[PDB]
Amino acid sequence: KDHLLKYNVGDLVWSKVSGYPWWPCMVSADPLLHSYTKLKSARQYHVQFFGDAPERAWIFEKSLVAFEGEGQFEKLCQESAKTKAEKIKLLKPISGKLRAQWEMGIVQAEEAASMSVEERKAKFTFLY
Amino acid sequence: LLKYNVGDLVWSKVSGYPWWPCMVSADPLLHSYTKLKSARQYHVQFFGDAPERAWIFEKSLVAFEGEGQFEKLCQESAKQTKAEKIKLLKPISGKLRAQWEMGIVQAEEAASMSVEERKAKFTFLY
Amino acid sequence: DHLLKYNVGDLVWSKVSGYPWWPCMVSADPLLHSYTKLKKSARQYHVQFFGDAPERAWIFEKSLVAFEGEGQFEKLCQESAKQATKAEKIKLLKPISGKLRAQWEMGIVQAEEAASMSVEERKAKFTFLY
Amino acid sequence: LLKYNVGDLVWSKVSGYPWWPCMVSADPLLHSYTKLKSARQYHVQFFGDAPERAWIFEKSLVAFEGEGQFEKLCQESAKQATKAEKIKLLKPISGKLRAQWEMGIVQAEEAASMSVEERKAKFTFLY
Amino acid sequence: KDHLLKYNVGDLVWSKVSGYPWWPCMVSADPLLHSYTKLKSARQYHVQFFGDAPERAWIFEKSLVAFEGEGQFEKLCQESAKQAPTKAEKIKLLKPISGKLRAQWEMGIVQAEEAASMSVEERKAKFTFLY
Amino acid sequence: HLLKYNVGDLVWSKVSGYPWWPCMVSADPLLHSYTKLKGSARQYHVQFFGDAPERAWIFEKSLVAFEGEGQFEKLCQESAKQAKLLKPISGKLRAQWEMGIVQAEEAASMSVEERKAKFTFLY
Amino acid sequence: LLKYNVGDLVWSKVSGYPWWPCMVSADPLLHSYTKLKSARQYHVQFFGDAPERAWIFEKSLVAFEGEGQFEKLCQESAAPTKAEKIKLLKPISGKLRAQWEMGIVQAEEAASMSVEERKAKFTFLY
Amino acid sequence: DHLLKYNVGDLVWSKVSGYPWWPCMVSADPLLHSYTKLKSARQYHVQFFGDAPERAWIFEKSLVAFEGEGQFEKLCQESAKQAKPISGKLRAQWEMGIVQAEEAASMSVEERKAKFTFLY
Ligand SMILES: O=C1COc2cc(C(=O)N(Cc3cccs3)C3CC3)ccc2N1
Ligand SMILES: O=C1COc2cc(C(=O)N(Cc3cccs3)C3CC3)ccc2N1
Ligand SMILES: O=C1COc2cc(C(=O)N(Cc3cccs3)C3CC3)ccc2N1
Ligand SMILES: O=C1COc2cc(C(=O)N(Cc3cccs3)C3CC3)ccc2N1
Ligand SMILES: O=C1COc2cc(C(=O)N(Cc3cccs3)C3CC3)ccc2N1
Ligand SMILES: O=C1COc2cc(C(=O)N(Cc3cccs3)C3CC3)ccc2N1
Ligand SMILES: O=C1COc2cc(C(=O)N(Cc3cccs3)C3CC3)ccc2N1
Ligand SMILES: O=C1COc2cc(C(=O)N(Cc3cccs3)C3CC3)ccc2N1
Repeated sequence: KDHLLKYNVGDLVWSKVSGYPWWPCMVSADPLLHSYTKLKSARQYHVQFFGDAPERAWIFEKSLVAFEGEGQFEKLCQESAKTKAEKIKLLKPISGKLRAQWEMGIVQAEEAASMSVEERKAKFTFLY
Repeated sequence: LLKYNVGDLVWSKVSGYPWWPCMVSADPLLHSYTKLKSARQYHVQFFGDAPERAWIFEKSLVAFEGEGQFEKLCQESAKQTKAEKIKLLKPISGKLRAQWEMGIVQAEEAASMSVEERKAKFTFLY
Repeated sequence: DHLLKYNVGDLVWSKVSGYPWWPCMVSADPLLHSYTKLKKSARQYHVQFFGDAPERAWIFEKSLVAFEGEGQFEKLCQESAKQATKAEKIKLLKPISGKLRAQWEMGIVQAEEAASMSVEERKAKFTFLY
Repeated sequence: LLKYNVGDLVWSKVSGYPWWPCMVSADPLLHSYTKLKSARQYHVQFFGDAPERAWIFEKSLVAFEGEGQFEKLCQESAKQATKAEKIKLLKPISGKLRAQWEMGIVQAEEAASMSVEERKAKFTFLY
Repeated sequence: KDHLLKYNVGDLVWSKVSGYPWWPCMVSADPLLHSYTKLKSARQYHVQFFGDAPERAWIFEKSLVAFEGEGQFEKLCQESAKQAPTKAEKIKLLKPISGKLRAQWEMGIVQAEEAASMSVEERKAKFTFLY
Repeated sequence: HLLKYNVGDLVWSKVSGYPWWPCMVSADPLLHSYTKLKGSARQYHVQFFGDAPERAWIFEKSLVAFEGEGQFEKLCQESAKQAKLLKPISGKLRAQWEMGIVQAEEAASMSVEERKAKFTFLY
Repeated sequence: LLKYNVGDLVWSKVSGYPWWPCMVSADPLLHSYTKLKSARQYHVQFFGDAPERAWIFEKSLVAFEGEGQFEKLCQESAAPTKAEKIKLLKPISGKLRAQWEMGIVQAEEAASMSVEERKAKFTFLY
Repeated sequence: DHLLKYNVGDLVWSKVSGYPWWPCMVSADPLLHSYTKLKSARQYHVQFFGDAPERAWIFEKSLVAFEGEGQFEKLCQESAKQAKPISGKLRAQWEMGIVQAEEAASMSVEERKAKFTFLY
């Protein structure tokens, strides 16, 4: 039973990886391990990072926030900012290649959000 | 409120072919798994070493439990044209028998799994 | 391009001897990169056959009809049968079965979804990779 | 009544990169080639041996004619730029990036010698 | 663990499928199920059919013969025709292959003989068909 | 210097039950050779041109250098005299044969190096 | 008489990287899994979501039992150079920590399998 | 083709600014289908050998016929006089290239084209 977890396959989330901005993702099954959640005492979910160069990872629930839209990003940065060096880095706006790919991810996540979970699973699940 | 959902294992009947082990899946292009053609259809994937897919009517689908169902499925389809009946009861041979067998082995391995895991393992890429 | 009857992305029905009128999309040859040619004296267009098992060919304009929807198929069969050899007519009127019926149906579903789209969007969604 | 269409060859400017030869294309997933963010963007593919793609603002696009435009593009982007930004913009590309930029230019010039339909059939990167 | 069976992954065998000639094969793991042998009371092995259009199947041990070379094929046909109780089956079994199937059978033999000239490890790395 | 054909050469190939088909001499994707001796009698690895490409090891006796489509009629008439063969191809096979001819004629208009880079089917 | 064979799980040390979960494999082009350079090397595949491969010296390989070995591997590797030691003891972060973690998860799942099954499941396609 | 210094399948060392002399093979552009061009100065399209293959159009002046690994030391010393040993990921991939190039060198041009031409 999946009806008992906070997130399920196809759910849109923001993921935080140290040294990267909060990123638009979808919860998905590991292409090899075929699981989407696991315990490490602490729950993790397998996610896919939206964009033109897709990546994937096992991210802790503590580092996930349900995706509603782009408007959440500012508060996510301000809350994550609140190490002295880490704060100055977190508040700084993204540039170059990473800004383009982050933008590409948001466009994909917002398109995915306008869909039922089944359709977005069939359209946005990245093949590996 | 639908009889089947993505990941459900079914037997599908296509005229001129034996009842085949399948899984209900989303269409790779249309991203839907069910549609109305007044009469409901489901998109399915045919299990085997040479996978295929199709939009099959609900009337031509039966929930998959295991291989043991096949004999009754043949006998019921045969009872439901004199030439059609003799063809339906005849056991499969050669390439088709091997691929049918391969499908059953895949479907039974899929059946031993939770729906989420079987979707992640057995959904054929297109 | 604005001077030819058909262009890349246009939906057409194609007739190949021994097959039913099939839902297609005019497309560029994956290798030759042309979508129309003269065989020049007679014009041909490269088409992709819609379905779960996609195929492609260079089809003569005489064997192409602009696709509007499934409702045209009956008249296409009846007109092709009247134009046809006594054996050819009986074959043309006979309804498709098995694997071919399923794939023809799959093509129709794809063609009708493609028809509900702007040419640019349908080229980006329905052009089969080769 | 839009400035660019699918298959049009453009130069794109991405912060930290030289003006790059591109072709306007449809997003492989979203199937659109232009969108509004009040400000118009176009989906482009970056030419070269390691292809990439992005949604670039119209203000950061210039119609591609040939390699000869690049010098003026650098000099105009430098004049429009922060003292540090100008010194960086005028500096010539080297190593892997110079090779890939060169590869893109060769592809873009070969694409330019073709009718829009033929270049779409040959140079649209598969994703 | 895998030291007790007649065949192992990478072993070259001839496989008999009803309606087809004895075909050059390699024993291999199922690309999805990751097993190379199973019991159905009767043992089966997963094989890949050599040729330009590769295929795969689960074949019963009774329908497998260790591959030494092309020279075995004549005796295999001869033994198959003698074991076939049906008169029609025998005439079919002795008939030589033609067209596309003859070419692909030939292609398989060429691949199998190349594979035979290699150590098991090397032939697994070169001839295992990707799926 | 003694072989009639080399990688990239355009040939017509005859396979029993099929019309003379537009081909190109190529290396085997696995065996990496383009010619061999079966036994006494030389074979060449070829790739059949068309929208559904295939490949095979064909005997030299079943190969004829490709110049163009105009050769096909004489090839049929000569194969018929040496022997169904005279009957014209239809349906799917006629379309794919036509597709092969179009590919072979485009390949013929190119230098050997360019045609190897463009028309060698990936496997 | 070789220490490792195709399918064996090992930890590999590449200068500037943490000890990484690998599996011994045949080179996809050269079809060999071990060679001499005098000194023996093995072809390995680095486990993770972004797989890589390399020819690694036997001296830089340690048989993989599980994640619990990593701490002692770091402490033993921690190097005559003073700068090298401080770098080696420092814990991995960001993208590399995620991919290292992904590799461990894959290596531990591979370890729970018979050599034949793990070669069929975890040999990365090239 | 019989008139140029290099042809498709020939093994060469390539020099790209900021990289060590790298074991390569002359090949046709997967898109442009040419293997040499003039830019007054001749270039050849090459593929860099290794586990992560790359390709580029390199000037003839930056190419040297590949005989074996033993040439590398002199190539560095000559390139330094005209103007540090490789480590980590790059050292491994360079090593992987040498192994591939030396295997390719032991083969006839035809066979090495069929085995070592990287698909794109
Ligand atoms: O198009 C895209 C989508 O994915 C990206 C991930 C990354 C990216 O590097 N990461 C970190 C990773 C952890 C595990 C693997 S990758 C994620 C942002 C946090 C960078 C650029 C990307 N571009
Ligand atoms: O490995 C496999 C799995 O799929 C098959 C389908 C078929 C097969 O031909 N069909 C009919 C089809 C209808 C739509 C497309 S395909 C299905 C059995 C009913 C034949 C062999 C197969 N082998
Ligand atoms: O999914 C599909 C779509 O394409 C098909 C083509 C055919 C099919 O065979 N044809 C004939 C062809 C012309 C040249 C190559 S293929 C077309 C119907 C006219 C059969 C089944 C198909 N199923
Ligand atoms: O062969 C190529 C073509 O594309 C490249 C893009 C880049 C490259 O990194 N960029 C920035 C990007 C923004 C969005 C995704 S990529 C483009 C130059 C501006 C670097 C090298 C490349 N090499
Ligand atoms: O290149 C090849 C190799 O494989 C083939 C298998 C077949 C072929 O059809 N078979 C029967 C099969 C059973 C299971 C799947 S396929 C095998 C010969 C017995 C036909 C042609 C082939 N050509
Ligand atoms: O597009 C194409 C090209 O290749 C074909 C080969 C065949 C085809 O079946 N053959 C026979 C073969 C022998 C070895 C493998 S294939 C060749 C014509 C003689 C049929 C249709 C094709 N369509
Ligand atoms: O998912 C993964 C798995 O492989 C990686 C290798 C590397 C990685 O860069 N290396 C060094 C290499 C040497 C030869 C080629 S790659 C290995 C860790 C030592 C970095 C990140 C990875 N992420
Ligand atoms: O496996 C490999 C082979 O190719 C490489 C190229 C490079 C590499 O970056 N280059 C520079 C390039 C110029 C054009 C595109 S790439 C070449 C060494 C000079 C780095 C690592 C590699 N690893």
